[PDB]
Amino acid sequence: GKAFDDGAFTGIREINLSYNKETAIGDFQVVYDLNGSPYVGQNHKSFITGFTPVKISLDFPSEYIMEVSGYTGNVSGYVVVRSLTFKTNKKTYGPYGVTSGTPFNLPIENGLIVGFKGSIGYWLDYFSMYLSL
Amino acid sequence: GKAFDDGAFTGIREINLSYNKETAIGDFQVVYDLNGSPYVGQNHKSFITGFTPVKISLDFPSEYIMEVSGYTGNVSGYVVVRSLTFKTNKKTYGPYGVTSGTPFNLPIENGLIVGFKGSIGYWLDYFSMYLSL
Amino acid sequence: QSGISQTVIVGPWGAK
Amino acid sequence: QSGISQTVIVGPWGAK
Ligand SMILES: CC(=O)N[C@H]1[C@@H](Oc2ccc([N+](=O)[O-])cc2)O[C@H](CO)[C@H](O)[C@@H]1O[C@@H]1O[C@H](CO)[C@H](O)[C@H](O)[C@H]1O
Ligand SMILES: CC(=O)N[C@H]1[C@@H](Oc2ccc([N+](=O)[O-])cc2)O[C@H](CO)[C@H](O)[C@@H]1O[C@@H]1O[C@H](CO)[C@H](O)[C@H](O)[C@H]1O
Repeated sequence: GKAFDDGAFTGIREINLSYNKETAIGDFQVVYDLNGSPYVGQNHKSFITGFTPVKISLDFPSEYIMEVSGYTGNVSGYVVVRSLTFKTNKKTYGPYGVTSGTPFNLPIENGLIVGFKGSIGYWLDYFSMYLSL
Repeated sequence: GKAFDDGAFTGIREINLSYNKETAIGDFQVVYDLNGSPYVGQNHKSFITGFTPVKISLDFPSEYIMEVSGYTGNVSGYVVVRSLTFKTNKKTYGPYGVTSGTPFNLPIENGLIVGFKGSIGYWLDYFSMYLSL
Repeated sequence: QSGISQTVIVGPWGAK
Repeated sequence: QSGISQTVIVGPWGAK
């Protein structure tokens, strides 16, 4: 895939991602907060089309993600991120994608997700999260 | 179970845990580093006894945990931590316990586990980890 | 503020 | 020892 790295910001205003019922997460883009300003992150797009767009708009700064979870598993047959769910102190957005394969979760008791980095080809290959107080 | 919280330290020198191959993790106890000196954490002991002791002794400071993983699953009607695996930069420790149920993993790209908290009844119910740069 | 230093905590895994 | 600030990063989940 094409490696992407947003780096680290002040928090998260919005997540734009797309997915396919049959395969996996495709596109990923974040609108971060940067010292009180929306920071529009670069849209990291799949190499292919066919996905269902989803928009996760947060009530920043009162609403914030408390748990990222999902599934990784094989697709044509690359290990990719098939599924994502974002749970905040207000609600649960997802699951989006196919909920099959190896489940993962990151719940946070103290701290904030402040960045994403990863790689996308046909599908979201992997990702990591910056965490901060 | 009985709740516990070690707090934060400088790093990890040793993990002493116990388990049984039919059930789950039983006891958990950590020798932290505190500013270049060992600090013996409290021993968090199951309500029951009979588990197989394990000592993980790390070559601190050059050796450190890069990933923690295992399984959560039901034992006698309780959700508990059924297995743990500790992966350092030098080798893997585990699995200990029983690898059945729902997998979880925390890989770390940048930063250090510097404390544990959780609860233990007959088995380790849950735990969380303090992370620091 | 508090006089007590703070740290990132991830988890819990296990009984929710 | 450089001028780039650093943060805790957890991950990756997915491929190698
Ligand atoms: C960037 C690239 O050359 N390949 C991507 C792409 O791979 C394909 C190629 C063909 C088909 N297909 O005609 O159905 C599907 C996927 O998507 C993959 C999954 O999204 C990967 O991103 C792949 O890149 C390769 O990924 C593997 C990771 O498992 C490894 O990283 C390779 O070095 C990388 O090229
Ligand atoms: C503290 C307590 O009363 N029970 C612990 C204990 O429970 C048992 C009881 C019986 C048997 N047995 O016959 O073999 C096994 C375990 O250990 C459990 C698992 O380690 C729990 O810790 C349990 O506490 C209860 O845990 C649940 C969470 O699953 C909940 O938090 C209840 O508040 C708590 O009492």
